[PDB]
Amino acid sequence: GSLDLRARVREELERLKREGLYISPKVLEAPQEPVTRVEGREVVNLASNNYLGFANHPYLKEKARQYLEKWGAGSGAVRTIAGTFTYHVELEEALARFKGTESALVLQSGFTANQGVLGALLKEGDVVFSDELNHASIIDGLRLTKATRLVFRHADVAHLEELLKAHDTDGLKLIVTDGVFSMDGDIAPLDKIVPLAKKYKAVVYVDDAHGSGVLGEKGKGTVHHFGFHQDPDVVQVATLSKAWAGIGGYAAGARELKDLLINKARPFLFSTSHPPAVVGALLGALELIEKEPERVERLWENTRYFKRELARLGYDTLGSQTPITPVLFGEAPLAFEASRLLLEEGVFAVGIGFPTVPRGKARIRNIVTAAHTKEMLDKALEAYEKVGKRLGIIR
Amino acid sequence: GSLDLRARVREELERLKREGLYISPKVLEAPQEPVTRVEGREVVNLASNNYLGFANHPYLKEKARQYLEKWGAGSGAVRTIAGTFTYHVELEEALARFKGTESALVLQSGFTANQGVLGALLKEGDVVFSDELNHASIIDGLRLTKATRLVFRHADVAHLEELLKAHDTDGLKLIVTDGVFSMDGDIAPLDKIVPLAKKYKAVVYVDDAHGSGVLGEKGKGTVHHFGFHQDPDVVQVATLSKAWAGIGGYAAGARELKDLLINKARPFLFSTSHPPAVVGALLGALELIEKEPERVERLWENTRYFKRELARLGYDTLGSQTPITPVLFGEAPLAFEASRLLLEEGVFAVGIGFPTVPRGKARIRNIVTAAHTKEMLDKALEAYEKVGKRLGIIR
Ligand SMILES: *Cc1c(COP(=O)(O)O)cnc(C)c1O
Ligand SMILES: *Cc1c(COP(=O)(O)O)cnc(C)c1O
Ligand code: NA
Repeated sequence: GSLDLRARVREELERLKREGLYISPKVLEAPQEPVTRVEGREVVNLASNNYLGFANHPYLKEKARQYLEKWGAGSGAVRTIAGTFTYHVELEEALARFKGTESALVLQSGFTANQGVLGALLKEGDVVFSDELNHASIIDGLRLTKATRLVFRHADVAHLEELLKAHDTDGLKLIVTDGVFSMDGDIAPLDKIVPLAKKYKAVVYVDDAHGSGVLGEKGKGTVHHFGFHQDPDVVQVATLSKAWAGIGGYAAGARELKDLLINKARPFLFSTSHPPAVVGALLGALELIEKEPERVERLWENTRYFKRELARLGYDTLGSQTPITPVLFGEAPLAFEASRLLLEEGVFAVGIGFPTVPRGKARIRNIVTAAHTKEMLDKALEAYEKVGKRLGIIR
Repeated sequence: GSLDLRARVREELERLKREGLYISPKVLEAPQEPVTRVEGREVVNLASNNYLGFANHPYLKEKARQYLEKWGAGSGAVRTIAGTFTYHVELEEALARFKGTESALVLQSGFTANQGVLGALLKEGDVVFSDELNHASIIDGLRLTKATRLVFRHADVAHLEELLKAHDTDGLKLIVTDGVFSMDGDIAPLDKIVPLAKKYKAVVYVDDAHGSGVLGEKGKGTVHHFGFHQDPDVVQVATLSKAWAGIGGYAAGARELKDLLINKARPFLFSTSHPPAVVGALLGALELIEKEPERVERLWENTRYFKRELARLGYDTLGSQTPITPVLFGEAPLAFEASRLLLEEGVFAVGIGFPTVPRGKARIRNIVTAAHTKEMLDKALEAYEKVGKRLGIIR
């Protein structure tokens, strides 16, 4: 007796509801901005990755307008056939210059960039050392390779060295980590990891989705912040969808790497290139961060202020260091309930559970941005005070 | 003694050059249109997926402009956190209505839509029956599941029935096929596959990247063309990047499938939603095909005109039933030589040979579009005449 479509779907949704993991996302009814509309109310938004306030900045929109009008709505092909236009190259040139790498290649997302670059680089016999809290896109990248996969305890460089001591290969050794961990907000210890990689002849792969536009001067990233951006055995991959407020992912490094990716990255070979309006906006984003580098200063001013007041109220921010400021709730239902209560106070910050974070490590991610005002952050803090007291998790 | 980054890149590029697989994409210098510029020359373009001539259409661009101005450059989040806006819902409503399915969900790409839907649906114990010529994105979707994978010979429903007789499960049986196969331009025999699925209590999964906007009334797709659009045990996945001339993929079907994907599809959970200008253009595309359904008629008129003159000259178009028009050259060298010679005549089309198709089945892939004129197709045909005569494959 084989299952029909509705019966498999129904069983899975029922399983998710019993495990307390089932979700009902909200619809935003105004632009992506530090205050927006949810369910018909003005809310302070701490749920987005809009770090630099670019998502609705008029300068990105004007550059997007220009490219849209001139080139059109769609590329109409994959990059390697008839999908590469002058505007793709212009962006790869500007991005390489910004990153201070020899080359940059843009892929259709951060999610697919991880599949493309890890797929292109890795072969049977290779050994990968993954931080246990690596983003899900990296797990999927690695599962499509025939590399041996090992996991080191989160940011635990003593444990990484033990595995480097114990697991040799004539092939590639790849140490893979988020630059900034999506849901934890802490920074990979590259100052220790990169030297450790040179000691054991390993290459380091940094997924810098939450470091790009955040860490380093003018937000050039985690690798740049630790000063390794010219190291040939360091490979950077990052989304253009967070601080840079568009879509796409990039890979940065030697021109030889770019050429291997153009030839081997499956998402690059088999998926349409990005359209004019998206590339125009990203060109605008790189121009704007050059004109207004004070946006990164402002982001970090708001962060230290907001993170300090949350700690002061008695909340566990998991040793987050970046504008990502998590509040642990443990069980997913408490995370959802806290979120619902915050929304009652006009504060939008979304409870997160398994898949996206571990079982019993459910949390609300708060992401502070350059465009938040003190008034907005104080409204959010006041709501975290009231909701925290009502739930008995603080004073 | 392990390999450094430069050494692995160098070895892979060297391998690709020796095996004749190394590629150097061309850069297009004008918009995606039936005539464009490549390498400083005007060409009749038969290399794009721009089936309805939407990629640079002023109606899609004006709708994109309107959404960009109103909503901005970026969504700034994944759909399940703070990335769903009014405009995503507007598109999923109009798309479901257009397809005549209960539900429609947009994902980051056609490529990732296959990973999301196959991942959400499939579990250990399930049995998948794949057409052997299924697109690469389906392979990657299936490799991330624990389903038992079986391959039936291309379009061979006798062979499918043998495997259906031999392999039962208490779980899901999923028959997976392209709707239109990229390489020979043939249509999945759904009129035989779907009855065969009802006989063995299987669900059918159709990747309709090359059927969406092409087959069915107003290009509602292969499944609609065979009349199975309201069947809950038929699941559609398709790119919005080809006929619809933007980016993204959709999943269309049963109302509860959407909700399972929102909760479980990894590409949906872990990749940023698409921005205003992309969604605005796709809204425009669906409105435009409603106002000008004669564009689908024109697409098919141009196809029959192009195929008729090739048959008359003595070329073999491999039984293609779609605007995808392969011209057999046999040996890969002769297919690449013909392609280069067509470009010399100002005609841009894609040579394909071994690896990508079998030994002795090399061809030039042409895609005819609604926006090609008789003048453009006559230029292409005249070049096929000259090149064919010079190579001694025709009179
Ligand atoms: C957000 C994120 C991605 C995916 O970026 P998209 O462009 O949204 O696919 C990948 N890796 C990490 C660590 C991320 O945080
Ligand atoms: C084009 C295509 C895809 C991928 O669509 P993208 O949106 O370009 O990623 C997937 N499957 C098939 C069969 C295709 O033809
Ligand atoms: Na207070």
